Amino acid sequence: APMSDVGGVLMDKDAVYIDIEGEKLMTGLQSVEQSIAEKFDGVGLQLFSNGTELHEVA
Amino acid sequence: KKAIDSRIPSLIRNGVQTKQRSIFVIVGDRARNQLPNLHYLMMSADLKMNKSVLWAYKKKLLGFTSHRKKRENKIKKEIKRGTREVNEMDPFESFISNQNIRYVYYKESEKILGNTYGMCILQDFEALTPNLLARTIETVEGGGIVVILLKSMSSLKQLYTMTMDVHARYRTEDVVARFNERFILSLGSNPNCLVVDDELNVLPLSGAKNVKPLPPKPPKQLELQELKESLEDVQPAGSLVSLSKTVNQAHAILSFIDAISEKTLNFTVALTAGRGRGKSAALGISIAAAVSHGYSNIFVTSPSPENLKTLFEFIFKGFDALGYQEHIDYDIIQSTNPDFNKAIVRVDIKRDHRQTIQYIVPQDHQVLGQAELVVIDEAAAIPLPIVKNLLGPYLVFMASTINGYEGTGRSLSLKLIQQLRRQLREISLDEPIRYAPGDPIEKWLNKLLCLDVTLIKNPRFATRGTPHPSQCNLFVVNRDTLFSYHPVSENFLEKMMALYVSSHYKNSPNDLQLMSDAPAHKLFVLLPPIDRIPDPLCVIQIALEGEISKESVRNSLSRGQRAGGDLIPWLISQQFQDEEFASLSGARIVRIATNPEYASMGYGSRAIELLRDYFEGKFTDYSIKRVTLPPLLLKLSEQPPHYLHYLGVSYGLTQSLHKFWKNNSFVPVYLRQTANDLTGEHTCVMLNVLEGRESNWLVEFAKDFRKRFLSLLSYDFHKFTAVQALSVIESSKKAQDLSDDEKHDNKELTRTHLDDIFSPFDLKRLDSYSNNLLDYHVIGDMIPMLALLYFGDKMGDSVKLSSVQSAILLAIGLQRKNIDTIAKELNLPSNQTIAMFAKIMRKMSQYFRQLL
RNA sequence: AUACAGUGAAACUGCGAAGCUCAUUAAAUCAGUUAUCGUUUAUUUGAUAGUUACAUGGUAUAACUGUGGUAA
RNA sequence: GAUGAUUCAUAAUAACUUUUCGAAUCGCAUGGCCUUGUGCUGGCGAUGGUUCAUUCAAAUUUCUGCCCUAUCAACUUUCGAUGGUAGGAUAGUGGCCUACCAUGGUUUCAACGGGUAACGGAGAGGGAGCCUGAGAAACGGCUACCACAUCCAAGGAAGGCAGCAGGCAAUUACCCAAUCCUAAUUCAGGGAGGUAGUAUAAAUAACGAUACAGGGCCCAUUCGGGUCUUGUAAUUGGAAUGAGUACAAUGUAAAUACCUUAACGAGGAACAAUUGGAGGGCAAGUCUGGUGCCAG
Repeated sequence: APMSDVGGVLMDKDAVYIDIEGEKLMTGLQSVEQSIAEKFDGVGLQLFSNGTELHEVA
Repeated sequence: KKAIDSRIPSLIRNGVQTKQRSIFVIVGDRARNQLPNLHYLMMSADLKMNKSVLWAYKKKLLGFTSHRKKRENKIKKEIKRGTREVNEMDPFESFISNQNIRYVYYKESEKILGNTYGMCILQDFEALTPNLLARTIETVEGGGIVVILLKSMSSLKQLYTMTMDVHARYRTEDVVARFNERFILSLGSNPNCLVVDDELNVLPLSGAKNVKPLPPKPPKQLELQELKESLEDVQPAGSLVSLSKTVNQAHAILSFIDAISEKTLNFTVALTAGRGRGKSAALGISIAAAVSHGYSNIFVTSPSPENLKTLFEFIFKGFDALGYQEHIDYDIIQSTNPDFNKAIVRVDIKRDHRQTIQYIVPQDHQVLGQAELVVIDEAAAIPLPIVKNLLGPYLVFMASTINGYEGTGRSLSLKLIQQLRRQLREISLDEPIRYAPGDPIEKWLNKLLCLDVTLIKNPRFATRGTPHPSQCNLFVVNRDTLFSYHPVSENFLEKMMALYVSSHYKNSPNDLQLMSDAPAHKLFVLLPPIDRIPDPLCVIQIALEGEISKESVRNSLSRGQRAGGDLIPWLISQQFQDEEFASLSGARIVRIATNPEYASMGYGSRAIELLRDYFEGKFTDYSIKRVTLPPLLLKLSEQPPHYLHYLGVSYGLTQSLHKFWKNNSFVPVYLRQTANDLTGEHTCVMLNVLEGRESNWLVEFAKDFRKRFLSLLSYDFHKFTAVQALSVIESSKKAQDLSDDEKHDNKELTRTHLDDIFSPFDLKRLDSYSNNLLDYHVIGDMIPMLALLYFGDKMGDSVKLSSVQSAILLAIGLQRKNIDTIAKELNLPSNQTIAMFAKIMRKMSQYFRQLL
């Protein structure tokens, strides 16, 4: 049944409507702002023990 | 009625429209309940998608059973008890009931390789291993969806620490699990990976953060429909080309048809492709084409007939396209051998003229003299000498997999091409047949597993010249840093696996796990002299095996599962039963990799030499924070070495490697009689003792091995050339030279001992042939004993021979070869070989007279 | 209730489990009767056995506890 | 001793037995004694046990018992047919079976065979074998086959539905109370069983008052003749009650139903039964034919 809700899923237009300490982590995870790739940009590695931090490969 | 965030549907529709895949990482105990809703969204997007679902699990299913009768009984009991209503099913139960779900254990992933599924589900994240990620992801259909259920509680903390900071890694109370901690961060990089909770809310760790719905709707299909339409009238090409799924796959068939039309029996056609690109479909169609063309004796060879089930299946489909009809036009013969599991061995075809397709084992190349066409499927898995024998005066079709199954290193394919440079025709299949080209997930899977990594020639070395060996310096690679994705690390990681894959014969996908999680393994790199990412020249993988690993093993038995094994201590223990060797701490060089272009320049030998110095002490916390990154490489002086008693190597015995280890002062201790099926090559363990530590036991092992090798040379090592056998003998004899002690020494033959082994009647025969009063066949009984004493050194200093003559005497005595056989191997005339031998025993006859 | 003692899941014992649809058969079905000194017989009823012991063993296990295989 | 009748009952002797049985069990009460030791001695039951009789049955078994029949005259020994002896099986007798022996047995007094309004005994997918029990060759179970057919990860597992009930479509819901049946039993159960579900007599009306009109009807092919309280397509008044709307009790395992029984319930009593037939008549209406104004 396309228009009718089958199981718990109902589809209208382009939007879909469905019926529905670890909890603290999930909410903390939900509230993250920076993307990993954006956090990825900031991080530098040391190639050697006393070498400079190299961020992006040339 | 809670609206999903618009990102989840848009990604699904975008993937279906673009025929691109998508990953979903569901975190939560109710993760299973979302899967029915996700699947409804796929079928709603497009009804043409495959409805079969792949379920993968380790041992147990999450709260349900795959048996239909067990559930309905449980349902019926629940209804009878009144716990559940008569007709009330939850969506999750309805999902499993109606759809086609295939339940597969992680161990048995070989079964799912062929089948096509619309959707793949991975139950357990902790048990994820690289082959299971390469294998299962490839079995989805384009526009399909992969779901990983991150339900384990400990993983959720691992997720949390990554999101709060990329630097610190959560670590529980010896397996460190970097690959799984490495598995998470790449999912963020992927544009088509979305991580979601059990309430269908988007976690921001995902790369798919800015996904937007694409407008409603490919060039490759246009180039394919036009090609098929143009060839419809041209049978048998039209019907067979119609079976083609991609532009490149059709071209491969056409090139095969051209080879079939040319009728030249000195022609070899090479197909190189990745797994899942449709090679076996291409070969099966062409075999139907040759069979329609008029070829009578068609041959097929592969490591096992079972792998050919796909190839035969597409032959029958090409047969169906060409009007071939079963039990009228052709007959199918299945194997009677239980090992082959009723695999198709022969197909007999009868219209026009009697034509036969038959399977032949790669070893049996003699029957191929009458062959008009041989198709070698998965030539990468067949030994190089055997495929050479399979290149006879007939049409050859060869298919080799690059990064598929175990396959082979890319350079090995290149070496084969260089040998072919017989006319050579090369065909490459790059377009996949299962999904849209350039899918992010395949690129994601390749970067994670580094399957597609390629070695690159660096101009910088050429401008500055090759570094002289003494200038280079070995550096310890910190594994924590290497598997962290800092973008310099990956390019450094890729360069290592680029050298890793190319050099040695066979490398499994699960290897990328092995050096990652296992503690005993350590990485060493022969970096160029420092003066940009440093580019490796030689990489060594060590495994610490001995008393050191016992503590880890005892911990391993405590949890209830034993991990890995100490191969050398077990190998040495079973053969000789020396308790002390197991106690001795030692290291095994799992693999030494050098650039094939820069081979023979001594980079590998020096790395072993500098490695030997480091563990000898001649050069005398970097762990990550456990819930800023330490240096990628660590100098030898900076980390103390562990106390070791020996350095061990295990490798397939070949002349080049044996000389390489022979020059590095290693001593052989064991050789496997049973040749490895994939290589046809005998595994050898060869050992070196460091200075300042006892060396007697190596000498005792070497002496036993020589008596081992001499006697066993007849059983299964007759195939080895006489020269190769001598090098094994001499390398062990170097071990005696290592020991300056005279406590153990050979004994000279006594007169009483001589009388027992040979009667006086024999000594008359020994004398007469020297006088030339006998035929050689009479003294045949004497030869094997004569070889044992000489290589056993019973005659001593008095009798000595040349390397060529030792090869001759070694072989008739112990390889057991006939003299004329020796003539070919040594490139000597048969008469000269006999004349040289007659001189050998004249010395020996003179020697026995002297003692008498 | 200082063996337990009320009730009591599970398990071991004891008793009992003995409408339909096809075909068709003349005193071989069946009905009446006689005999069983030629016979078996749960159960009901009544009779009926003077020919370590202040109590033997696991030569015993279920239910039960715990460890696993299997699509089942 | 018993019967009409016995080698029947019973008793004894000599042995035999994969020699049986002759309470190592449970509930309630704590009496009588004394030799104060918890010493001796004990009341009512349950569950067990040998044999006999009795009872519930069963298996063989005597004689009798309405169709037409010869256009059904021989049948039987046809892998026992008639009988004897010995054995095997059998709760047991017994050609029930087996070894030897004799050729017998029914029949024109109707053997044997045939037909029949002789509904006037079998199986549980099909044949074979086996297991329990006092009682079965079990609508139970097991094995081998012969086919059917289900599922599966294709390595195996399991079924008797090859059923039942329907159409050419609702068999369901409530109970062991009433009569009975089985059990460690008063108490628990029984789709045994019970309860419920889905051609016949009435009503649509009965009774008065007033007003206004002269016509109503019968018979007669014919012409006409015969006879008197009639019509309303008028107004009006007070009574009765049934279907329905339903408060109850009763009823019953409960419940439906039945019987009985408070209140309400009629003028268009619209609280509005049908069916068929025979005649009319009407237009600034329509069609057709003719000798105005006609005829169809």
